[PDB]
Amino acid sequence: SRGEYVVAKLDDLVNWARRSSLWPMTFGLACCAVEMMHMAAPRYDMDRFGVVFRASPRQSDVMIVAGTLTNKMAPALRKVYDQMPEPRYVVSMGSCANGGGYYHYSYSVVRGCDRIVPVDIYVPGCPPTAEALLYGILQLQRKIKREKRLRIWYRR
Amino acid sequence: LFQAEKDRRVLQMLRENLEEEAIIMKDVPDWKVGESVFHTTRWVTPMMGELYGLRTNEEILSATYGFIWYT
Amino acid sequence: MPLVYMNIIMAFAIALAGLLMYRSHLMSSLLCLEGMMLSLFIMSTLIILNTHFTLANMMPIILLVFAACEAALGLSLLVMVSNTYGTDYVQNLNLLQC
Amino acid sequence: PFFDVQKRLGLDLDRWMTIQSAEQPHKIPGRCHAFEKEWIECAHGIGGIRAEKECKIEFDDFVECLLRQKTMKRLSAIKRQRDKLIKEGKYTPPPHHLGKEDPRP
Amino acid sequence: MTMYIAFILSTIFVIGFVGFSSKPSPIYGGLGLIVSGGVGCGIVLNFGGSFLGLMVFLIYLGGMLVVFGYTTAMATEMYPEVWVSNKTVFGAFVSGLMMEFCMVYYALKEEEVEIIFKFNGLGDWVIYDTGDSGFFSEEAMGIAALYSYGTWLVIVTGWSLLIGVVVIMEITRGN
Amino acid sequence: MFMINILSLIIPILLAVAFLTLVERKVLGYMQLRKGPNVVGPYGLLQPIADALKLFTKEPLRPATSSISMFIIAPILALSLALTMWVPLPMPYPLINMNLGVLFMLAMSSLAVYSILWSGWASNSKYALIGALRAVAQTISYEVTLAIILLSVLLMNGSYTLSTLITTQEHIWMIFTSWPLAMMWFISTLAETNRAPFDLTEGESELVSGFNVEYAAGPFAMFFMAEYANIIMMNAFTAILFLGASHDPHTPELYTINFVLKTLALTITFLWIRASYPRFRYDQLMHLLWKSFLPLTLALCMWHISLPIMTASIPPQS
Amino acid sequence: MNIMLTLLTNVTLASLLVLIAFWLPQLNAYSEKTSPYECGFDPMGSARLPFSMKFFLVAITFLLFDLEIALLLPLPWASQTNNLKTMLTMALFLLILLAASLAYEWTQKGLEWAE
Amino acid sequence: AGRIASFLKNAWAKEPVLVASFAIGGLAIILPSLSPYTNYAIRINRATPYNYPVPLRDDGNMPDVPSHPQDPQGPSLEWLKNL
Amino acid sequence: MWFEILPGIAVMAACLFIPGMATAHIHKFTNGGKEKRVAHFSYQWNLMERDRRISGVNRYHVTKGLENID
Ligand SMILES: CCCCCCCCCCCCCCCCC[C@@H](O)O[C@H](CO[C@H](O)CCCCCCCCCCCCCCC)COP(=O)(O)OCC[N+](C)(C)C
Ligand SMILES: CCCCCCCCCCCCCCCCC[C@@H](O)O[C@H](CO[C@H](O)CCCCCCCCCCCCCCC)COP(=O)(O)OCC[N+](C)(C)C
Ligand SMILES: CCCCCCCCCCCCCCCCC[C@@H](O)O[C@H](CO[C@H](O)CCCCCCCCCCCCCCC)COP(=O)(O)OCC[N+](C)(C)C
Ligand SMILES: CCCCCCCC/C=C\CCCCCCCC(=O)O[C@H](COC(=O)CCCCCCC/C=C/CCCCCCCC)COP(=O)(O)OCCN
Ligand SMILES: CCCCCCCC/C=C\CCCCCCCC(=O)O[C@H](COC(=O)CCCCCCC/C=C/CCCCCCCC)COP(=O)(O)OCCN
Ligand SMILES: CCCCCCCCCCC1=C(C)C(=O)C(OC)=C(OC)C1=O
Ligand code: SF4
Repeated sequence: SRGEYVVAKLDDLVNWARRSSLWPMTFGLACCAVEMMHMAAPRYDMDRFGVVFRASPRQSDVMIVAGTLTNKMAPALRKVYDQMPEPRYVVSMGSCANGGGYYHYSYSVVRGCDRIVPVDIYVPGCPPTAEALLYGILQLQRKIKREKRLRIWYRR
Repeated sequence: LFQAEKDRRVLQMLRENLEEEAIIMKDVPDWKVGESVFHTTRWVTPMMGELYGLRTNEEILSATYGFIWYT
Repeated sequence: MPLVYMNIIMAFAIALAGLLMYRSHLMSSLLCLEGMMLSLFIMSTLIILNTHFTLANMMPIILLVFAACEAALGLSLLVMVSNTYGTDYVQNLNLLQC
Repeated sequence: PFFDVQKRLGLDLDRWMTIQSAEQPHKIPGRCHAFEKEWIECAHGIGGIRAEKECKIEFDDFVECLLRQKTMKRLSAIKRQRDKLIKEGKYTPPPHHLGKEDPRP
Repeated sequence: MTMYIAFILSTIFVIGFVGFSSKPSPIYGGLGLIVSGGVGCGIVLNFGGSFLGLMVFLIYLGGMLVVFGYTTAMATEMYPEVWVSNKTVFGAFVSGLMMEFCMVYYALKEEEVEIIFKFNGLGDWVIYDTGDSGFFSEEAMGIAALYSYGTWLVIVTGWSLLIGVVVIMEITRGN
Repeated sequence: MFMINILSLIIPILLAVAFLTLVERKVLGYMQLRKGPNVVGPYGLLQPIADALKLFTKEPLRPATSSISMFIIAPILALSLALTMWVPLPMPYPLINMNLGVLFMLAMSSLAVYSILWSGWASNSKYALIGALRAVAQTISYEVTLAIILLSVLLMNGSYTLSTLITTQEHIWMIFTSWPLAMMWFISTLAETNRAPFDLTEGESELVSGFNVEYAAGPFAMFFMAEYANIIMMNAFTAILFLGASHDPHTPELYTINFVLKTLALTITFLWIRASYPRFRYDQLMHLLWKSFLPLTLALCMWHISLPIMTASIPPQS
Repeated sequence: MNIMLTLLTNVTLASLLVLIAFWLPQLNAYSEKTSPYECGFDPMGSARLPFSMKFFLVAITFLLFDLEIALLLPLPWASQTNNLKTMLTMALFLLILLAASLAYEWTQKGLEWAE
Repeated sequence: AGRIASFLKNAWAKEPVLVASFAIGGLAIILPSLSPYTNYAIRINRATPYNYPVPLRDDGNMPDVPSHPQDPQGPSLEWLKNL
Repeated sequence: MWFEILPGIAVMAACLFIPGMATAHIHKFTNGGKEKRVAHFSYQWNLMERDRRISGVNRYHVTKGLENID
């Protein structure tokens, strides 16, 4: 159908635009963030993929939880996630963000950031190498490429 | 040459206005055609309204705002 | 007189009435003073341009200069008023009566 | 009240700007130079009380040049009668008053 | 008669004066004064005063900016007022608008002496001079002439500005 | 036909602005021992298009405490003034030929500052307020010295008309006669466009995002467009003012190429300076402009008033 | 005439860009998303509370200094008069007074910000 | 002598900007009164014909007034060509 | 690479090439193939109005030479 072709092409264009321009929030918590700093270092150069850190949550598209989420911090993380305009994505990095990790059985640690916010990609490691985080980011790009919002709307 | 041409053009426009006004204001009982509003009889520089009063809008705009709006 | 002269005179009158009728803040009265200065500038400039009074062309500029002084003066006073009360309200200036 | 220091010392502090017929830059004339010149020459040396009476014609001409009230009244009357005549069709404007004039340099 | 641009500009001038004269929060008063300054600059440009109009507009921007800073510092409230957030401000705004409309309507529909004298209208274009000469600007020449002709004005203005600096520094001392 | 000219001015400036963002990213990357955008399209040529489409397909949100009218108005004012600033510039023929082009440009710049002030105040946030007050301080710092430098430079031109600057610099660039003021002027433009080392209104490392912290998607993109358009405009103005390109009336394309190359060089210099220096403190900026730049500016204004009279080199066209 | 058309075109394009930005994407606004931003937490006080300006004296002086620029703007045109001696004397006098005001404020700690 | 030398050395070492500003300002103030070309600038300004030269009515008693632009009488700008 | 910065820069150059040249062409196209007349003062405007008046077509850029004085 003509409308089917039109919505497919529009979905392709929008997905390409969104995945080719990913702006994660300047937001890190612990050791994992250091590896994130090494992903912006010249050797890997995430900016060459169109990935740019931005401090304002209103101007960010992705949240990379790189570190341990404590009970004292969980409201702040949820607050800065809610203030992100949509569409928005979350990447969980390291053991601490994935499931608590080395501090799983602590009284002051959230046993996984997915109890607070939904998570799209889980990057394992303590800490994951900057190459592993880059692989996770590219996997998120592929996941965005698979999105079919306009087709679903048209088929409604 | 420009001064002479300007003088002739202004006088010609004034005479055209005067003749047309003589045609229009004939029915008015106590209207003098070409009556000055000044006691002095010396030549008074014509106002823009006198020269372009009975003409089209475009000519008035060009005479008034033509130079200021030209960019 | 053209209608533009009437409009500018009415602007000056409106600004004067706004200054003379006081609300709480003082900065609003200072702004009304600035508006009166602006209206005076516009009126004088229109008259001078229409009349082709060449040497009078510098008159509006001088006006603006003293406007600045007036504005500066007012702002200075406002500072002290705030420093005494924490607000620029005019109802705090009632220590002296008639 | 008025200490005329300028006249005593021949200083000319602000008299160069008081009137519109007083040595403008580049000899650029005022719009009503002749009328104001005539009024000033009429009223000179005879005092304000006498000048208000014996120089009223020149002052009236100067005011008419400044504000052009009577000229606007005359033009308004002419235009109103033109509109009245045109509406019922007794008068038609000539081609040179409708934009079809043969222009001249 | 021709496009009545100057009349519309002067009406916006009056509208801005009403806007900042009803005295809302000083932020909106400054906005209204900026609008009025720009529109008056447009009017003066339309009547041939490019430098003066540009200069007044240039002077007001920054003066208002200084005011914006001063309003944020010592002239703020928890809920700043706008022209629709208060009965007094809205009433003053509406009264100013209706008075301007009444003045205009009594002006263009008949010849009546409102305050000073009467007026008929017919656009500003009637009062022009059709002067045809010059490789210069008359306004520029007059403004340029202040140094050569107005030696006294320069002296008094410079003294006033220096004394104004001294005066502001004296006033804001405190103690 | 004039509307076609307006469009032919507006659209290439926007396209140029988008491409400037890509050029800045790559220049910063290569100065930082990395590459910059090279994946989205060949040599990252499609990156600005992806950025724009992503920004304008994202939801813009109105803050609960914001004043909606000023919040919406401020980006419109910023972008409209940024586009308006380009109309009197002669390349070598201006779209609008003004007798006082420099003064109109000065007035327009003053208007641009208000958009930053209005957006910061209407955001109704603490960081936005800090950014707005920093903008106020910056304008107070630079405005007077910028105007006096412009007057001193134009004293050699004879008039405020922009196109006459082409005639004044027929044989030598004006910088050779005013290289001190020029340097000051350059720094002033850095302060004026809120560029590093004077990016105090945004202040990412201090104020998160400054005045545009609450803005998202399209309004934020419009603020970005206005900033980069102002950057290119100011570099073009500096190129016209101090680096006078030769103009052949029968072949204006030569002047166009020369002018564009000079503006590109100055913009790349801006990017270089951003990549080279730390950030000032916003009181240190005012102290620098008032205690160092202003005495020299006054002295050079005196010198440049006296110089044509001393040497009998007063320019024509009173 | 042309300048009004240019300004209208610029404003119209900016407003159309705003309209496209606000009407094309899908909006899901809830109270938590639109809350004020203070990097992790609810703000303590209002952002409309008074914010002390420590450079108020320099701000006031800028008003006077700004006025000085207007006097200086006419200088290029003025440099064309026949009595160049008087014009040069007046220009130097005005600049000297500006420098003197700057020096007076500088020496009496007027350019130093409040503590 | 020594006192002002020490003062100038201290100013040059500590505030060179103010030293340069005062030097340039003093030069701008004092130099034009010593220049021989200022009168040439005044004459160049005087010689620019902004407005029309209105002719005089001949009365038979004007030996120094030319009857034509190309007559030897009247001001000449041979000096301006060689300047 | 460093020369990989050159493509994008070149693109910007092309963009900045468009406005000025465009203006020039349009001015010539609407001005009769010659540069649009500049009227900064009233005398130049009066000259342009005189050319428009004597053109016989109501176009200032239509020039009448010695062939019109018979
Ligand atoms: C006109 C002004 C208003 C509209 C503004 C929009 C401007 C026009 C949009 C420009 C379109 C260009 C985008 C196309 C780039 C695609 C690049 C290509 O590589 O995409 C591939 C396939 O393409 C995508 O599947 C779809 C993109 C094509 C979009 C369809 C065309 C629709 C155009 C309709 C235009 C209408 C605009 C709206 C007007 C109202 C997938 O590759 P990718 O995975 O990335 O790269 C892998 C990285 N590796 C190689 C290193 C491993
Ligand atoms: C009686 C006691 C005197 C001393 C104290 C009096 C206090 C008042 C301040 C100064 C007195 C006013 C006198 C100045 C009058 C100005 C006009 C006069 O000087 O002529 C000018 C001569 O110019 C002189 O150079 C004036 C310079 C004197 C003023 C500069 C310094 C003095 C002021 C210092 C005090 C002010 C405040 C303190 C600031 C530090 C212009 O003449 P010229 O241009 O040929 O021809 C004009 C006619 N044209 C246009 C047709 C061609
Ligand atoms: C860059 C320069 C070039 C740009 C050129 C394009 C400019 C376009 C301006 C903006 C329009 C595009 C934005 C998106 C398309 C418009 C659709 C929307 O805005 O209008 C809808 C209109 O809906 C109306 O409320 C009801 C529809 C009926 C309208 C009544 C008008 C009379 C029609 C009756 C039938 C007779 C036909 C007569 C027509 C000739 C409201 O939908 P809404 O959900 O809020 O918005 C969410 C949109 N989402 C879903 C994509 C996120
Ligand atoms: C024969 C008659 C001649 C008349 C005399 C003329 C000769 C003049 C001699 C001196 C001229 C020098 C002018 C310099 C202007 C001011 C310089 C200055 O002193 O400012 C510095 C500061 O200047 C800066 O650091 C600049 C800050 C921002 C720098 C960012 C850019 C750096 C350079 C990039 C390239 C510059 C390109 C310039 C030209 C560009 C092309 C237009 C003061 O800083 P402090 O050391 O802290 O001193 C204060 C305490 N005393
Ligand atoms: C005669 C020409 C005059 C006209 C032209 C002048 C143009 C503009 C220059 C004047 C502007 C105002 C200058 C005011 C100077 C005030 C100095 C001052 O008080 O500041 C001192 C610093 O300056 C001093 O030390 C006092 C003055 C020292 C000498 C300054 C120059 C004086 C004249 C020297 C040059 C003489 C002429 C040049 C000859 C060159 C050799 C041939 C304190 O510095 P802070 O910023 O507070 O320190 C903060 C960090 N801790
Ligand atoms: C643009 C250059 C790379 C930017 C990297 C941004 C990293 C943001 C995380 C914040 C953070 C910072 C700044 C930081 O400095 C730090 O070390 C103590 C952290 O702990 C590991 C952090 O989490
Ligand atoms: S997962 Fe390991 S490296 Fe990452 S924050 Fe936790 S303890 Fe540190």
